[PDB]
Amino acid sequence: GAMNSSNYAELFNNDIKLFVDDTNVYRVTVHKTFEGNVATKAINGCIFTLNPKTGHLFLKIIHTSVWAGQKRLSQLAKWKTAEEVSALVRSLPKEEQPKQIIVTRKAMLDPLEVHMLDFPNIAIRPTELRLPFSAAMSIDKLSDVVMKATEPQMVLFNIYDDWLDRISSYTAFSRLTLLLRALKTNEESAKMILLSDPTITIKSYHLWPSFTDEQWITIESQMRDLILTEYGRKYNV
Amino acid sequence: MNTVPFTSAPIEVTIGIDQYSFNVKENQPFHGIKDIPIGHVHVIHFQHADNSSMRYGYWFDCRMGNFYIQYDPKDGLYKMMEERDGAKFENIVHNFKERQMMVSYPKIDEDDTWYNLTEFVQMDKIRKIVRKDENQFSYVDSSMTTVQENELSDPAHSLNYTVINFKSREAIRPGHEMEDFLDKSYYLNTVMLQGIFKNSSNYFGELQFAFLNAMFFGNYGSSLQWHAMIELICSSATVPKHMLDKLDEILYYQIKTLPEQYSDILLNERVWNICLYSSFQKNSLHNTEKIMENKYPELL
Ligand SMILES: O=S(=O)(NCc1ccco1)c1ccccc1F
Repeated sequence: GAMNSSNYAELFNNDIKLFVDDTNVYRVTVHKTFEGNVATKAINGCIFTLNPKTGHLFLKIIHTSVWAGQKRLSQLAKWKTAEEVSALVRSLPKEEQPKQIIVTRKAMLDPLEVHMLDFPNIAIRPTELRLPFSAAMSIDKLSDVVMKATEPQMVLFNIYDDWLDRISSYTAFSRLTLLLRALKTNEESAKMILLSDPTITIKSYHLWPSFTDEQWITIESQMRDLILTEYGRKYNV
Repeated sequence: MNTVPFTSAPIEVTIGIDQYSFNVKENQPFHGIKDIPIGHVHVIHFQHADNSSMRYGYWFDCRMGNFYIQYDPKDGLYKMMEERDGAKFENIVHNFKERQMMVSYPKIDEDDTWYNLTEFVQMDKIRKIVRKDENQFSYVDSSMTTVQENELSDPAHSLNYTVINFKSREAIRPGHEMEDFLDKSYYLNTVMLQGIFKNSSNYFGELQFAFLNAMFFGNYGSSLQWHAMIELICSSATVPKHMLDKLDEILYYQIKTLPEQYSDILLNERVWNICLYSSFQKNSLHNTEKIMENKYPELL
């Protein structure tokens, strides 16, 4: 059934599973027309499909041409997401197909379920967690490749860089969500925090800085502080 | 006009014949039902004074033979049976009438309710849903489950309605995933009407028979099935004009006939609000919509 705080440790067993997030699939600036009406202009989007155990991220870039001459785009975006996920699954070898696909938003169950009818033994699950994957675009390396795209394109990343060489997937996923929640709540402060020290570089094949174990602790501390501050501002607590 | 005799009434029971129902006392001299109108199916059903669980009954068509009722004290229920000796059967019926031990099927001349509920219901189709081929008549009860219900346990006692599943390969063409899920006209017209049911009359008959079993026996899977077939039309953007007009009439008399106190379990809020207000056919059920609003505005 639904994924929540209790069964959280199942993300990290050896049953292959994928998180799918569709928040940045269909993206628009809203602007005024010459006549004073409101109109939208789409930009390139993406499907964020993540193995929480390995860090393998499958970034399906959704080029704006896909919406051309279509109506009800927000609804179609959901079906497009399920078509692209389902084709990812078909594309993978059998022993690599997921046993479970957990969607971040419940409106994707029916689309994915319909597209996955050929895979009856793959379970499509909702989640009660409020995961911050929509901040995946605050990530310049990903933002940049999305925006530059001239056609549809799959790009493969490890969203945990080399972290698993030193820490467990549980801990890596917790760091990842803490970084993304901070990016979501206050992007400016969050990116200030990671580059504060110009001597800590980003490897070309990495989207996080090469912190030592000790600097990650300090980093994670600073991100927790940031989130908590923002929250008091939000509610006046 | 045909007759169904009863050998005896040994236990206290409420007896229904179509939408009429009489209370019968333990060992009251009740010997059957007369003036039953020829030309429609019918249903005779029972609810024992002592066990208000398990409504049970028999569907039948008197053109298909002479039928009577007889209590069985071993199995504890009023059983339907066929009498093959024509002379022996007229003789029984005539003697009972002479003694006036029979109630009269109480039809009002102005009244087309029964016709309107059973328009497309045909005894041969019923006998394919309730497969018991040594009998010309069909038993149903509260507790029988549907073939689809069993898929998610005894086959001989199941109700073999046509399986409808909006999220199946059957309903969903590969490559038209979004299209067919949002607009079931493919599934309705090609798969169900043309492929399985063959015509709208058979579809409509199954729908009417589902409804009547949900209403008379409280058979829940029959209720699921009725709602499913309404939902399949209502969610199709392309439906023959004649079918839409006929559905409004069908549902109208179904909603008219439902006992007021049962709207809570027998009517599926989600299906009706979607059909009447969200679906492609939201504007095609004017009489159904008008009666639902003036009689059950709460559900909506
Ligand atoms: O693509 S990024 O991860 N986005 C922003 C960010 C915040 C902290 C570090 O990075 C990146 C930014 C700046 C220098 C290198 C990078 F890999």
